[PDB]
Amino acid sequence: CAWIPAKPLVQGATTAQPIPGPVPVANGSIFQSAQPI
Amino acid sequence: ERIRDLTSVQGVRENSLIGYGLVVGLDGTGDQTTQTPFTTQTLNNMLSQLGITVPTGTNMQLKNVAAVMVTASYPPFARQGQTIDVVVSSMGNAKSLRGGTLLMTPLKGVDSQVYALAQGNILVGGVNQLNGGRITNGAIIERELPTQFGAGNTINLQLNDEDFTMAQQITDAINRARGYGSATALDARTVQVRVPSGNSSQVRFLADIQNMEVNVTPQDAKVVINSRTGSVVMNREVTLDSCAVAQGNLSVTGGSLQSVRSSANLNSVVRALNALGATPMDLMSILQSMQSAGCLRAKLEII
Amino acid sequence: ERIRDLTSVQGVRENSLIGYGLVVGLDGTGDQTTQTPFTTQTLNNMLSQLGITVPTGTNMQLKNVAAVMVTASYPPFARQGQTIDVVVSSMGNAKSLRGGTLLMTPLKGVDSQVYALAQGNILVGGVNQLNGGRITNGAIIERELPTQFGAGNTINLQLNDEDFTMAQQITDAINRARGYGSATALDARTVQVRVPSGNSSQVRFLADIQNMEVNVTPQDAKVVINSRTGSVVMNREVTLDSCAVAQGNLSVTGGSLQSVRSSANLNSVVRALNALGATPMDLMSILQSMQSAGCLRAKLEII
Amino acid sequence: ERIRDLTSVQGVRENSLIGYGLVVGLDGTGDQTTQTPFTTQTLNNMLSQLGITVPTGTNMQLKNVAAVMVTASYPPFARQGQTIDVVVSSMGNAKSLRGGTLLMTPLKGVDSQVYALAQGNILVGGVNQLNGGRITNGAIIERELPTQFGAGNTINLQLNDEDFTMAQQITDAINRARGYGSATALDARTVQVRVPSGNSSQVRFLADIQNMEVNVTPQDAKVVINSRTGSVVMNREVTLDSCAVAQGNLSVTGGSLQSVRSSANLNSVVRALNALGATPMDLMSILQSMQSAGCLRAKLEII
Amino acid sequence: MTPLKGVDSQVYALAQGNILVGGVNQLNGGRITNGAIIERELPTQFGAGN
Amino acid sequence: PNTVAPVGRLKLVKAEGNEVQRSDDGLFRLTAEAQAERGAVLAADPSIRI
Amino acid sequence: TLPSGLQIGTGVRPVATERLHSQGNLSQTNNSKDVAIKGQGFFQ
Amino acid sequence: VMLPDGTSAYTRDGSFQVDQNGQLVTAGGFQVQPAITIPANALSITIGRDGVVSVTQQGQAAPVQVGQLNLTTFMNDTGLESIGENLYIETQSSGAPNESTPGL
Repeated sequence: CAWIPAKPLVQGATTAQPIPGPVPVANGSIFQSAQPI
Repeated sequence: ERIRDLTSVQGVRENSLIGYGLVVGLDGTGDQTTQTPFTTQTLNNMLSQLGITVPTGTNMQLKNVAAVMVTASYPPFARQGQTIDVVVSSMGNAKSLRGGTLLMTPLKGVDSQVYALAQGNILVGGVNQLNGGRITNGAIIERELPTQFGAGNTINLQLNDEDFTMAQQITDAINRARGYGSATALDARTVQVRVPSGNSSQVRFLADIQNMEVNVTPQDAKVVINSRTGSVVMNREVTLDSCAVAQGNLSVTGGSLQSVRSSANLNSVVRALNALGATPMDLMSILQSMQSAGCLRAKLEII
Repeated sequence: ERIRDLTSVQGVRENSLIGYGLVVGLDGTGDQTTQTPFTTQTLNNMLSQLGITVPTGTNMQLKNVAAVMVTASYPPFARQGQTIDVVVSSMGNAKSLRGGTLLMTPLKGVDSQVYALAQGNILVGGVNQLNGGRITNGAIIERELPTQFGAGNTINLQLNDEDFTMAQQITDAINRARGYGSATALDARTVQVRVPSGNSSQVRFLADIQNMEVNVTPQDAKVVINSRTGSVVMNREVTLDSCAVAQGNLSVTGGSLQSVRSSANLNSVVRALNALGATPMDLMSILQSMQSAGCLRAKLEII
Repeated sequence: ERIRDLTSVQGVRENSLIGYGLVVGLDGTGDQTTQTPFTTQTLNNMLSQLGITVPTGTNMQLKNVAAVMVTASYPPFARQGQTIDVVVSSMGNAKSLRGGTLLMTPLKGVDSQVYALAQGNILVGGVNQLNGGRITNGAIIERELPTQFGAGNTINLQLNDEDFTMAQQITDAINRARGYGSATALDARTVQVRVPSGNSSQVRFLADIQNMEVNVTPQDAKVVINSRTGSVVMNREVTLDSCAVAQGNLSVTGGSLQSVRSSANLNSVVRALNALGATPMDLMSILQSMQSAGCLRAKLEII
Repeated sequence: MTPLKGVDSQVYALAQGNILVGGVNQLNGGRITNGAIIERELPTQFGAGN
Repeated sequence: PNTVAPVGRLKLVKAEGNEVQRSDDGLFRLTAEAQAERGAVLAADPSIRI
Repeated sequence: TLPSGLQIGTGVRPVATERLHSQGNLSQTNNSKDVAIKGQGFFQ
Repeated sequence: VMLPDGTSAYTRDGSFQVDQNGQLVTAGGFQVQPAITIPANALSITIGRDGVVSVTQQGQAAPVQVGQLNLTTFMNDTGLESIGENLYIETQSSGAPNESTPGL
């Protein structure tokens, strides 16, 4: 049937939310690098 | 006096600003806009912002306008309202920026935030460079940076050149002047100074320190060779060892194998090397071979 | 006298204004309007505003009209009705602005608000620049800016060049003149002055302060090299160390490796460097190599 | 005498007027009307207004007519019936306005209201400018502006150049002349004067004040560089610091690195700079580099 | 404005300035003095041990 | 054919004709006065086309 | 402001030779491995 | 047309090719001053009795205009100086040239 609930091939949430970057440390620098892996 | 000429202070640094702008007023020595579309596009953006909408897909060929990149240096402790100097550089098929004027241009940091606004008249030297100019007091500071100067009881003097004896000399001088336990060397490039807590007391301390005088210790023997410009420089620590040298067209003033005596000071080195009668061009090759053999008791750097 | 030549006052700054305008009255040295559509379009806008509607899609080729950008500097504490000086610059394929007249033009800020209205006769020098001119008292101020001058008990004198000794000197001078606790240095670029509350008392204070005299302390040794114009400048703090130099076609007046003695003052430096007999063009390369080696005890800046 | 040469009065300002007109009587040096349609269109409008209707779509090629823009300056306190001077400028492909006559033209403000009517004979100089002229007493005032002069007990003298010492000097002079509490400085550009209420008493006050004499205090050291015309000007406050200078083709009258001594007054500066033997063209580059280094103790402005 | 990476592809310095070409000599190569500023620091075990 | 590359540029000078004298080998050189006025070696003007 | 100046020519010289890249006609070859391009293009 | 040095010279004959960029140049490399640019995939180019130049494209109902070819006129053309290669340069003999659209 077409009314029986089936799960989709691509499961879970299909979107992501950007996260705010860290607060810049108050040295004399403009270049701020978030923790780099 | 001297320490201010050898070190910098931690937290007191410069940053860089860059922006895009237009230069108007040229005597027909601007871009050929049929090959630089961003020129006409940004001119249309400016006109639209001012209140004039030019129809799209129309003919437009200017001659008195050039698209430029503006670069500046954000100074330490900069306050809003002050002024800095900017450098203006052409960026497409322009002939000259002789008598141009820079229109309102925002200067962004690396985080894409506006830190200064630039506008003024360009001074081109007037051979000389035509597509590059400098504007004096051409930008005004709009944003300020936070800093943690004055917080804590420790500053760091950062040497300009690594050395252990030099860091120890600076430490000993500061301790001789400003009390027993005032300074401490961390490594070959840092001196940690204890300062009273506050903002004015630290300024008094750094004003007292920056004008002290220290005697520079002998550095490393080194020979700098700039092959691109064709220059050779040897500081006062270079020595030599006795050895023979041969090179094309060079002879004794005798065969082609010339002797070189030992040399303790620099005058002896200059004399013994001038004895060979070689241009700097050949002197480079001679010095490289001598360093490879073992005569040259120095440190060769090709810059 | 002196302090007014070293610092600025916080809140007393200049702004920039820009606008678009037309210049009429040229002797056939205006735009070729078949390639600058905005010229004819804005002329039609003006004619329509005045009461004359020219049909669209008609032939129109002018010669005595040019489209220009007008730039001006909004001064501190500007009051409506006053006058400022404007700079007029061509913006498309015009030959000259020799005897032109600038029509009514509004000058906007960065927030797109009208701050001044510009109109007058252009003065072109009359080689010289033809596509750029200046109008004296060519704009009138229409809008005023708010400000918080006179509110509070603290002003900031902002130095033009960062230095700790200089800020301390200015602070000590103000404290010696205007009482014990009148000033306080915040950093290498700011001096915080306590002033009485009000508007006239602060003017009296700043009038007393701005004419004081301070003795400038020795700055940093630096050498400025402008490669675009071909110039070299060395302030009075540069020193040298004994070392040998070689460069193409330069010789002793002796081989090609010339000596350079130690130099404490600037006269000795000038003498020792003139001894090499080099044009400034080669002097740039020599100085770069010497700074890389360690002879030049200065700070090289390529501007 | 002096104060009238330093300040303006609040509410006493000039405005600008602009209008469109026709100039007739030229010796075949008018527009080529086949490319300026607005000329023939406005001529037809005028003829129709007078009582003659020319059929449309007919051939019409004139030679003794030119379309012009008329500009004028609305003076302070202007009364209807008075006369002002106008400037007439060609606006399309005309050769000369030598012996032309300006027909009846209304001059509008920025609110598109008629403030004056212009008509007269043009005076072209007769190289000189042909497409621009001036008419003396060529316009008559038709509308008057309201004003609030004479209402209140406070006027504002607005300085022409910002300065705290200057505002304080003017305030002190007015207080020394016209009683204790007559003036008060608001900022670096305004002096608030208390005047009796009325219209004639304020005129008596401003007549007494405007002719006072004040001694101008020393201004800021500044150097003006006009690169477009090729000129350099230095006021009497510029000083110098000892430093060395090198530039292409310049030599000692000695090598290429020339010394410059310290200079306290302006005569010393002129002497030391003339010693280098440089044209103004090179003097610009030298001054820019010196200001960047630190010798020039002035304020460089590129106008 | 140019970032200078190490061998691990991390930014250690930022470079910007005016080039000084000798002005035969080399035209396609130049050197900038004090043209880069350090942005990252390296750890080290100096001072630890005997 | 798309590998054709510029490799150099000729130096063309403009001489009026009344200030140039022939030499023994057969190469015209500037006279003393013209040489003093225009410099020892002429400058490659861009107005000449060949 | 003379009416003209005295100028003398020197001759003629072939400067360039172009090809008219128009569309030619088509002939039916009856073969099955012959291709004719209609429009603009080039085989590689 | 524009000479390499920077000055402007006038021609009369019409034989135009398109350079690699797309601009309209004469046989010899000299670029036509109005600088008409014809983009790629130009199925057909049209230059009418007026200066308008219109190019068609794939599946376009109406051709797109890519510029106009205005031409210059002289008060006295006999006084023009004739340098080689089918070019004339303005001189004092001929009056100041004026450019116009064809047919006007």
